Amino acid sequence: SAVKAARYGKDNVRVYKVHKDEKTGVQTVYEMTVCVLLEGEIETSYTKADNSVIVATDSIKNTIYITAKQNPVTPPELFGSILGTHFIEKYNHIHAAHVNIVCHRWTRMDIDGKPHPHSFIRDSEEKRNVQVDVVEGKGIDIKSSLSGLTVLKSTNSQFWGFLRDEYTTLKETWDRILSTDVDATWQWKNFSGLQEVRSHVPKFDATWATAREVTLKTFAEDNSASVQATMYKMAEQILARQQLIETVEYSLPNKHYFEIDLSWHKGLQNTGKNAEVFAPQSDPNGLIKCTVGRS
Amino acid sequence: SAVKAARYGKDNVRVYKVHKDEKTGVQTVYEMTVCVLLEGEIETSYTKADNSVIVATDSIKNTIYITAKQNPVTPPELFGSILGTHFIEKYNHIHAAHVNIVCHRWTRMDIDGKPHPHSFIRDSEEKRNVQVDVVEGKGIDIKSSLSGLTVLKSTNSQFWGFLRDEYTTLKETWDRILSTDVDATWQWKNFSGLQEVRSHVPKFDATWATAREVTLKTFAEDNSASVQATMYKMAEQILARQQLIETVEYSLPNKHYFEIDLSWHKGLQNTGKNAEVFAPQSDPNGLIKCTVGRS
Amino acid sequence: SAVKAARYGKDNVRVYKVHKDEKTGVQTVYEMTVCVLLEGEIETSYTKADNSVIVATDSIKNTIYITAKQNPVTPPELFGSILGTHFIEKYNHIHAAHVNIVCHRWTRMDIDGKPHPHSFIRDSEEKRNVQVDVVEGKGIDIKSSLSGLTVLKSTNSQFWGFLRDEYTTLKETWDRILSTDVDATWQWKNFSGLQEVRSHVPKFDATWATAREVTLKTFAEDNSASVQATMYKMAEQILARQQLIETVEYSLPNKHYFEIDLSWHKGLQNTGKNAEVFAPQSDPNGLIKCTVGRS
Amino acid sequence: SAVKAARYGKDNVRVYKVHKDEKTGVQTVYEMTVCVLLEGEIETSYTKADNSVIVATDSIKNTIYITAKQNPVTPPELFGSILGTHFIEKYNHIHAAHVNIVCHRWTRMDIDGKPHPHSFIRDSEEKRNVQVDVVEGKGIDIKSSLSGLTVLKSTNSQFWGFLRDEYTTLKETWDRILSTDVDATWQWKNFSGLQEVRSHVPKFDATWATAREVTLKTFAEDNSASVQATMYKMAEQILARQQLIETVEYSLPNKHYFEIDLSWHKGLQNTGKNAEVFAPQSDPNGLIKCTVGRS
Ligand SMILES: O=c1[nH]c(=O)c2nn[nH]c2[nH]1
Ligand SMILES: O=c1[nH]c(=O)c2nn[nH]c2[nH]1
Ligand SMILES: O=c1[nH]c(=O)c2nn[nH]c2[nH]1
Ligand SMILES: O=c1[nH]c(=O)c2nn[nH]c2[nH]1
Ligand code: NA
Ligand code: NA
Ligand code: NA
Ligand code: NA
Repeated sequence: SAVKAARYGKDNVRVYKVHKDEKTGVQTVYEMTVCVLLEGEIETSYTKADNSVIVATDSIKNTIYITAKQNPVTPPELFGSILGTHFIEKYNHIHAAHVNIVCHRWTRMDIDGKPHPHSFIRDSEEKRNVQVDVVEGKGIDIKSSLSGLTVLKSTNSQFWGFLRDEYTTLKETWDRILSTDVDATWQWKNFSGLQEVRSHVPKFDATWATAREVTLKTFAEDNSASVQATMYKMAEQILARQQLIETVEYSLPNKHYFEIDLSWHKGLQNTGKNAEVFAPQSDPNGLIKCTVGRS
Repeated sequence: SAVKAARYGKDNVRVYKVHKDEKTGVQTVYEMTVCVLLEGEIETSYTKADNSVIVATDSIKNTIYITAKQNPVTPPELFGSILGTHFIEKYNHIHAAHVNIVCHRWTRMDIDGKPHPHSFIRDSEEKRNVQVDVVEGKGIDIKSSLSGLTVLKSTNSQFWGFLRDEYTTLKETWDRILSTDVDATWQWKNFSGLQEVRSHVPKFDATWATAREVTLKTFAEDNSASVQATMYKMAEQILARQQLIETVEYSLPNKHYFEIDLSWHKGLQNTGKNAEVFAPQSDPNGLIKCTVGRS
Repeated sequence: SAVKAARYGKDNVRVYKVHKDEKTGVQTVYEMTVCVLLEGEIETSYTKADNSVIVATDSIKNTIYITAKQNPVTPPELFGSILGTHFIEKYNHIHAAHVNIVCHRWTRMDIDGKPHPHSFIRDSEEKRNVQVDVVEGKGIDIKSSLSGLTVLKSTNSQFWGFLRDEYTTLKETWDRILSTDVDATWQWKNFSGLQEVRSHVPKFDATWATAREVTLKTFAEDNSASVQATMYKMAEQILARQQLIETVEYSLPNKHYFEIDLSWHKGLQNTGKNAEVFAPQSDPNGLIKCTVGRS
Repeated sequence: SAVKAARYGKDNVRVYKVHKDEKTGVQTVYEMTVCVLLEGEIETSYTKADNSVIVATDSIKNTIYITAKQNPVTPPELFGSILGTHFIEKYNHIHAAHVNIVCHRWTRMDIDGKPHPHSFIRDSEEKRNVQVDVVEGKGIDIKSSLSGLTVLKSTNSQFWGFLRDEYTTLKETWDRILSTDVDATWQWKNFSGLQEVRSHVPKFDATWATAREVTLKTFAEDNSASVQATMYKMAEQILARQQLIETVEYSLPNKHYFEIDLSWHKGLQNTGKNAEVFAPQSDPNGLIKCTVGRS
């Protein structure tokens, strides 16, 4: 037998950092969960019980805290690139670092219509994520994403003209509820190293904001022919607005809300144009994915 | 042996309702999860296999949908009271109904600075809940609550002057992070029946909004001596602003963020006044509760 | 305003303990999650910011570890009683301690048909729990429970003869699937203090085992007329077998498995006697509860 | 812009099937959660709102139930292959089907030392899974796995001789607790189609059982030098026992249990050889992975 692939590291490292503006008194908080996995010439730890090649996962944890202490933690694309680069430069036998970061929302509170200097609210479980792969000699590959954005529209969604055969019971519809949890990922062109990532720093926050805005606007405004058609329109616009993105991927559950026929009860009318009360379905769910790239 | 207490019903009934303004075209959605448990002269279903006394839990489910079709679902205090009253009036042998409702947030989207007619976002997992107990001959008892409101302040929290003995290792502090998930419940004076609940309908939304606002403002502005002291100030203000509330209960986890001593690494200073990077602790957590009533 | 009720303490304290038999080399592990909440003359911490009355929740955490170090942790009824008694005896102004313990399964592995000295498996998420309330001058009240025991029988369950009215659509049935997650609690007669709890130590494990066995046997063997009727038979037997129990409470979800009519597809027969494939329903669910005591 | 990749289908389809032996009266239940995603010439549904190419996800759901009605559902490797093959044969424009199945445990109850004909228990959340990719013209690729197997050993684990530098604080140890949740996947050689999968049917259950047994025995018996070294021994043995497996992958969290120094309290000794009470850590956790193949 032989080791074909191996990676190891520390997962679920929770980190909080505060920045204190000494002039204005304003404080800003960041909280993240970080995973770092390393690859390299480490096969002998598996095959010969040779621990000399192992950077202990506990040391990886320490490194994450030290790196957060000494560097900015935002945008997460930059922090992940610094962290990944550290490992491949520091350790001769480590040749790739894989860094995943999940950013948790801490939104500044408005009290009496003014922004509070040091109090925050978690407004929603929506996350901003990054995956950074730093590979010695092959640069830095960054995938950025948003996830956990849950939306619903109560009309202006249709689904008709699909294939009908002996397996089909679904009725065509010209008016339905559409609800989904949005997972959207944009993949950056490969960067040659940390200098290049630093040169593009302002684009990271701006592109996240654009991706979010395009998603929300398109969802709200599209008279949707299907999840497939609407998601394609989103990806198209993101690619048009940021030339440094190579691909955009969307993965969307279709969370069903079923009509409830109440006509058995005193002829109560609750279907089609008369539908007011629906039963949200926890499962099953449609799952629709697409990756869109440049011509 | 004897049946000392018994209740039964349907849990986790998900309900969505849409309202369509025909004039303006604006649509408004409500989504809830409902539980209804009944009590009454039902002992023989347990002791003698006498199903004749059982209103099937499936029928309870149907009733919830029918009641939602025929009545407003907001404020949830009113809907729960209508639903509970139904069971005790319809069935001679049922003498109490216990209705729990969890309201899920669907917040209207703003697209280009204007409110969208039919698109919504789940902004946070914060819930608005009610527990309504309708007891034949004893009226309607309503407890209203908010839960899942997660906040953090990065300074202006202290904790010193606590009991120190041979079990104590905790250092006194004059500056710490305070973070919690807020669960707050206000209990209404008993209502004589549905007419009285209807007469107070405008107070329900207003008091929820007041409870939320008082919680957020007090948390943000109090130079907190302890969780205990800050939560008491919240409850005091709510009771002052709504005379129809008898008690306010808060249950608050104290979610710890620990300093990380990095001095072992090149004398790096990250504690006390120099603390910038902290480790959020998933467990254990403080749990602090208080019920405040009138003198 | 006045403090009507208050309690505070530490939740989610995870504890592991190992016992090493020096003779045989056999090791036995216990893992628990513990919550301790205290009550007493602590109102001024809420109303006057007087921290002098507060035993810090961090000290409560330390106490749990120290108590585990110096005492047996099994049966959990004994450990909880020792822990609760500690607080009311040590601190003059603390008059009640509320201890909840959840015991996690670590079952000794059998390797090649022999019990391994030091390797364990988590066989199921079933828990054994205790709630111990130690109240100064009123003794020790103990509720013991099992929870998270999930069972299914594929036949020998019926449900017919229930009330039918204009809200009813459910068909009567003489053969259905019955599946539930069992939560069963037995409440001990009040104990005068720790000496009395110690005198009954062997009864705690034995009664847990009896409760489990009675639950499983009755579920498997009863030709069930309803969840109500079957659960009553369980509680009756437990009370008969242990005179020191005052009440038994069961809380049982009815997890529905629905027939799927496939007759629309080539006349495929999959209902009634021909039912083979079913759709488990995640929600809603029946919820049936009963508390049974002595005549 | 262009569609670079696309797949869509139905996730979280819960299925139960019962088999009734008419002779013996014995019933056997299977419960699974199924996901089917399709690929093919479906780009126009995204780019041109052309729904004519879409097999509705609701029809995919129907197909899963119909296929379960007409075929055995065990071993899951066979069921997944039948289900995937169906889609590529039935629909000319669909060229790949991706089927994921999670099998849930329903273990026959023993009542009074005999196997019950129709009552079952969920003994643990351990799952048996399959991923089947059926690609037109390229055969059937099957990955089988077990997951959610949680184990702990209280001694006979060591970790010393790892790299030490200015980032290292971890002490070497010759005796520690080792606990993990096992995720193990074995990948079968490519099969040419359903006939070939059918010819190997007996190997699927046998290899699952072997993988499980090897995992448990090796974990219990290895005087472990590291997670890396122990997991390699497991994978080596599985590959040796089943020639039709090409690779074995393990992904193992290292769930830490920390010593608690209690010496601050009356010189209490609870570290090194005197360690009895430990604090399980919910996070962070080590994560160690390896893929082992043939020389
Ligand atoms: O078994 C281990 N492997 C590792 O890589 C490691 N790192 N810290 N502790 C560890 N234990
Ligand atoms: O066992 C049951 N008890 C009930 O109360 C009920 N209601 N619907 N189905 C049911 N099954
Ligand atoms: O606000 C606090 N209240 C408490 O009771 C406590 N105990 N430890 N830390 C604490 N912080
Ligand atoms: O938008 C949709 N896309 C689909 O592929 C589908 N299938 N059923 N319903 C559907 N809705
Ligand atoms: Na390197
Ligand atoms: Na009545
Ligand atoms: Na006392
Ligand atoms: Na095909």
